[PDB]
Amino acid sequence: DVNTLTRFVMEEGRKARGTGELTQLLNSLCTAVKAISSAVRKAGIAHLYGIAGSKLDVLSNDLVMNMLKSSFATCVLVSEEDKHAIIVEPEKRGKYVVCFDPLDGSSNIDCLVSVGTIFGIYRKKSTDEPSEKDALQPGRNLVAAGYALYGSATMLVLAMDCGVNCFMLDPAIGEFILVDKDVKIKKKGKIYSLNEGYAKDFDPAVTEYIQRKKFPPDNSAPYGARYVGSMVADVHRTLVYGGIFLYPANKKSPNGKLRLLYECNPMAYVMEKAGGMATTGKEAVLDVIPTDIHQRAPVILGSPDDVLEFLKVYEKHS
Amino acid sequence: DVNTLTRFVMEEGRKARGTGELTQLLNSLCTAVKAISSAVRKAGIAHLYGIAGSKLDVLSNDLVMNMLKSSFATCVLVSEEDKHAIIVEPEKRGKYVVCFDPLDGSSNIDCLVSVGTIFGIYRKKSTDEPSEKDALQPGRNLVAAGYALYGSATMLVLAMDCGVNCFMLDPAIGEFILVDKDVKIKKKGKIYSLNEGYAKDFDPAVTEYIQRKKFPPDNSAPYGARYVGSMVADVHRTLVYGGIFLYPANKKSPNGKLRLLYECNPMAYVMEKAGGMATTGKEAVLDVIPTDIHQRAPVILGSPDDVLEFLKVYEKHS
Amino acid sequence: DVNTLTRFVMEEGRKARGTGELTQLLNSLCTAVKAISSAVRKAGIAHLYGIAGSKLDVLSNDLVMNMLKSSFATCVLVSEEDKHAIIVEPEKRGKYVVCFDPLDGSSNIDCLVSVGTIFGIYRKKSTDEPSEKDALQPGRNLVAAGYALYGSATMLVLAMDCGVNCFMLDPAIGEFILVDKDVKIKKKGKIYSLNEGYAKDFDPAVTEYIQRKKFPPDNSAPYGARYVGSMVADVHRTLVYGGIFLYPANKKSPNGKLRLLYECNPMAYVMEKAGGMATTGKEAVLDVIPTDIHQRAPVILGSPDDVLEFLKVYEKHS
Amino acid sequence: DVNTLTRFVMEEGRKARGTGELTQLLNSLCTAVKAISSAVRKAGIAHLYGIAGSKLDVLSNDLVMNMLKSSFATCVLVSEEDKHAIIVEPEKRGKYVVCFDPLDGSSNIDCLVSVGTIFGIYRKKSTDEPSEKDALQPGRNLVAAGYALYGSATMLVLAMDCGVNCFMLDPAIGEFILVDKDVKIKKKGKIYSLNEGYAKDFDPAVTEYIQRKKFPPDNSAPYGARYVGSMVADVHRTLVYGGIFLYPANKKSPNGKLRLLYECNPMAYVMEKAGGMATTGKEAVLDVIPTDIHQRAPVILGSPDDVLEFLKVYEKHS
Ligand SMILES: COc1cc(-c2ccc(OC)nc2)c2oc(NS(=O)(=O)c3cc(Cl)ccc3Cl)nc2c1
Ligand SMILES: COc1cc(-c2ccc(OC)nc2)c2oc(NS(=O)(=O)c3cc(Cl)ccc3Cl)nc2c1
Ligand SMILES: COc1cc(-c2ccc(OC)nc2)c2oc(NS(=O)(=O)c3cc(Cl)ccc3Cl)nc2c1
Ligand SMILES: COc1cc(-c2ccc(OC)nc2)c2oc(NS(=O)(=O)c3cc(Cl)ccc3Cl)nc2c1
Repeated sequence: DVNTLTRFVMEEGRKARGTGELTQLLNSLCTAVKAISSAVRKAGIAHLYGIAGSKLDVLSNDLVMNMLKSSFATCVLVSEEDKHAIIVEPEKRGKYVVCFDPLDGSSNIDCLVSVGTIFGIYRKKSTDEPSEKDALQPGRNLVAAGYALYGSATMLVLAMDCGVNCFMLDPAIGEFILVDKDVKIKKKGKIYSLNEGYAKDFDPAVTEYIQRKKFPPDNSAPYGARYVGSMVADVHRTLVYGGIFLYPANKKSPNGKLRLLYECNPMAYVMEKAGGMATTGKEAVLDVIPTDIHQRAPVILGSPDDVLEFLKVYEKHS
Repeated sequence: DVNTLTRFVMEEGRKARGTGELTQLLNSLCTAVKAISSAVRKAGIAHLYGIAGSKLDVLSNDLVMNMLKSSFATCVLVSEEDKHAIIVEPEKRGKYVVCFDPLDGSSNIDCLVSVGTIFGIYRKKSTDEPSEKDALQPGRNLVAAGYALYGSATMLVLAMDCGVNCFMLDPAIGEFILVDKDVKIKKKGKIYSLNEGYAKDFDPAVTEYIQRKKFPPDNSAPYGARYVGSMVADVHRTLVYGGIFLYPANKKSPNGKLRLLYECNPMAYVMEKAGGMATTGKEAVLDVIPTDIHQRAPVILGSPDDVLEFLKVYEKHS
Repeated sequence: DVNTLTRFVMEEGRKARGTGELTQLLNSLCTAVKAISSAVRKAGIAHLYGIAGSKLDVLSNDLVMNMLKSSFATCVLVSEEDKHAIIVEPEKRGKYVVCFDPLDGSSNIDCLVSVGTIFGIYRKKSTDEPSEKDALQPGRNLVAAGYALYGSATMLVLAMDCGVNCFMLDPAIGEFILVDKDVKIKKKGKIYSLNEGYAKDFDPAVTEYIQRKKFPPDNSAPYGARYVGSMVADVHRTLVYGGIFLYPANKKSPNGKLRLLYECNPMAYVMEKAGGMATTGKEAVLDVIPTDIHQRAPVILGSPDDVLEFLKVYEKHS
Repeated sequence: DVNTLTRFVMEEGRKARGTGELTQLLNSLCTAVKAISSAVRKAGIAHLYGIAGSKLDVLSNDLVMNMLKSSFATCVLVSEEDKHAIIVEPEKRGKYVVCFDPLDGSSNIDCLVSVGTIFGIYRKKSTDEPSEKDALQPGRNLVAAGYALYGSATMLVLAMDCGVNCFMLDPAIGEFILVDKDVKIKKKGKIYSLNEGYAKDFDPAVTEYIQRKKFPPDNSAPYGARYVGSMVADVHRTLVYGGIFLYPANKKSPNGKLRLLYECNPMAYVMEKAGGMATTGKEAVLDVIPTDIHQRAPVILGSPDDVLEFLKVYEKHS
């Protein structure tokens, strides 16, 4: 049969027999994502350019922020665009905390590079008056996670207890159509993605691991390399074709470059649910316990075999 | 004021007081790109997944192929998807030879990677019955050229005698708005783009040049690295952000992998018009004379300072 | 705050605490309407005219039909396009019966006149295997009714226990936006609607009533006249501006022309929910008991005052 | 083959070999209609309802007004929305005068009724400073005229010296696809269109005519009655299905309700270029010399045979 994000979600709801909040939460995220998408493809740019006579980062955040509060199922929201965690008014409070990057990669949206949105959904654990504390939970506590990629087409990838599901947006009818049910990442891929410009600053294990793909020790064929620069773009390619995505610590700080709460955990969750791995070299991303909401983390994720190899080598130099 | 692609071309047309063929030619190509873009963003994908009850490479090709023959401005079309050159029917012949790649990067559209259309437009030179011999001209003969980028937004870059112009597609009204008049490229960028997988097969000049970006001799900051794997994308970022794009010759062949007529020349011609550089290592891309319509050619292009720098290193190993 | 059909429907579900079926049903319904609208506005008409090189009544029905079956919330469906009731396969059965008119007004879609979709939702009462017998319920047993109007813009009017609501489709984000809460009709309007072509065949009661409009007895001001030809459009105009719509019996037969199950029952129901009136002249449309699923029925709906005037002039002739 | 509005016009302009102005005039107008159409189908209504967190007549006027000015082909512009005629700056002056109704039927856009843009293009005769005077020309002097219809689908009808042509707007690729070449209207139809709420004030000549439609003298079949209440729609129907449209003089004034400059003339011009007829009862609409740019005129247009019958009756009462 044919299936859509709303139908897929609704059903999962029924089976689950819950409160309905998550179904309502996820749905708002959905409307937001499309609204966002509408703007990213330059909806009515003509109007701004005087067709009638007379920032996208911020708008994206307002959409998401506003659609969630209206959901009535949120209490604490964190966004790569806000200094502190936004605390939802008493009248519209729910039981879920949402951590998200409204439009990741925006900085490079000038060259029409693929940009995306990332979201992670937790269930508030404590009974205290909401605060940012409710957002400092380990990726391992995620209820649902996913991202929307505004590429050649707009795709939304949702990961839940069941597994990962890929929906494509039919812009003609504003509907997310299921085009990939219960995904599973290749055991081993042949493409590695990482900014090799930071080479002079890599640790020796990352340096060796790279050498290992350029010049396979077992004289196998060398891996291919791709690096969009946009996390969602790169991570999604790694899910589809398999492979390995790296953004390890270096000179910036052994604390890594990507954010834990709304970039790392979310993807790790999706990766792990698809059957891959997502580590920091020292432990599992999802096992890492947040301290501050914009806290960074090193990330290595992709096909199981690849991540394990990296770790094999990481142990070597440890 | 506010201008569109059509209006833009129309005023240039009145200025030069020509026949109007090129104007029509460009318009057809324009509607062709709008068609392609609708397809790429998955317009009516729901009707393909049973909403009513019951390739993107060929679809795009048919679109360009049809559109152009309909304009009455062409006589010889050369496409990446077609083996031989299509010789237009005698009732729809014009005085223009068009070479193009309807959908580049098409081989990786699975991961929703950006894709683009590339096109070069020549003026049939001889008076002989139209044959593929008519597409065997050097890029320096180009009359107009450019590409379409189906990324986050849909942009069309048109390079002609006058300059390089960027037009954004307001999907809401299917119209191309000028957003960047007479574009020029930085003198020196800070990003290098090539596939570092083939490292085992890079020729030393390319190997050493890459070493210097990672470990700059003058201890300056190292360049950043990016590689989408789609020519339109990478080349467009190079134009917008400045920098250097590499696809040199090695083992595959002393000729590189990209094809001369519908990939290099157009891209090399846009660069040069934007005041940039495009070389094969031994000569300017626009100066190489074609032997066959599918002829391959090595390419290195981008900011002058960076292209010159590479050429300095290339010279060191010759 | 802002609200959409989906969010409005989900919170109604949460109030009522039910199985969730009717929610998926409306939702399934909502999707079909966006797709029908998409096609009605001629989505990709370019392609059928050869832009690439080489029915609406049917499609509308196919969509609705296929989306409803997929909801898992229906057991028997009735369409003005199918002669026998359709019994949903056992694997997709729900507890609801849906009688609808995919695209009413179609015949005249050649002139681009407005058109629409009418739908009525009944709950199954008996336990006998589903048959068209479960579709012969008086309009008075409707659980939910509604219609979509593909006019200058696309609107969806949903009527339920709680009353009437209007939603506008935002084509850019594929979302239905609530723009009129708990709609109530005027007590008295200034427009009468009917095809004055069948004048030579009007029964006296109707010929007198029309006189009363063109030459008001109390010498008040004459009512205006409007007849689109598309019921959905007429009735909607009536509901919004107030007045009286008439499609009474005559030579054709003391049954009128319109269908009771999927044309009159839904409008009449929406009307009585808006505080208006809808009679056949002998009784109330909703009180009429069906014998055949394609049974015709006389209709007069609109502002309470205007409708009562008819009934008074109707009694003067009985 | 396949053709677009822009291709059509460019081919007409190349044939004739004019100055090119008319060609830009047309495409500028085309662009406005696409924009209007977008706003009419409620492009981004979601935003104004707070999906982000925080007049259609006027806008339509600003789009046409600006696009025409920005064309460099006009000198005098008459609009229903402006009291005086707008005299184009001396820098953007062209040799054409354009009258138009930015969005006829807007007063009723509440019920979602069909609406449309009407336009007429006169060439400026004199060498005098452009003024309101230059728009005072007889329909007989039109150069191009047409109208956009925002019904169930958006179509633009263009009538010129060569004939009448209908273009269907394919909202997916943002282009107008020619779907009806050299249109011609039925010699006779079966639908009469007029507001019968004014029966009380009709003159006898018109009352008798309406009588012969309900009770045909040659006991033929009665004509159908259709009145949408929006000129563009009642006229487009007449043009597509044949029949006759009436808006004769009444109590309002022996001059009628419709405006001659931007409502009657255009319509009148299409009817005649399509075989039809347009009269004020006393003379061909296209032969009336205007005194004021907002001058009104009685109109009866449609199929020849139908209009002549009216004219036969009209004389019987003169
Ligand atoms: C189709 O509409 C419905 C009906 C029911 C529902 C729940 C209980 C019940 O009583 C037995 N009857 C209906 C729902 O419960 C829920 N619970 S929930 O928290 O939103 C949820 C959503 C998802 Cl993606 C996955 C798991 C869960 Cl846990 N959604 C529903 C949607
Ligand atoms: C309004 O659109 C017009 C009017 C005229 C045109 C040409 C001569 C003329 O004689 C007075 N009057 C008008 C055009 O000529 C041309 N010539 S052309 O070959 O297509 C052309 C297109 C471009 Cl991108 C740039 C230069 C030239 Cl060379 N396009 C026209 C478009
Ligand atoms: C998607 O959100 C939800 C949650 C619940 C639901 C029901 C019980 C419960 O236990 C606390 N928690 C949630 C629903 O029940 C229903 N019942 S229902 O039959 O579909 C329905 C839909 C509408 Cl338009 C109006 C009344 C009713 Cl009767 N829809 C739900 C949607
Ligand atoms: C799109 O390309 C072209 C080329 C030429 C054009 C004109 C003269 C010329 O000299 C040989 N070469 C080219 C045009 O002239 C015109 N003249 S015009 O006034 O705009 C016009 C437009 C239409 Cl709808 C119909 C008749 C006329 Cl009269 N449009 C052109 C468009």
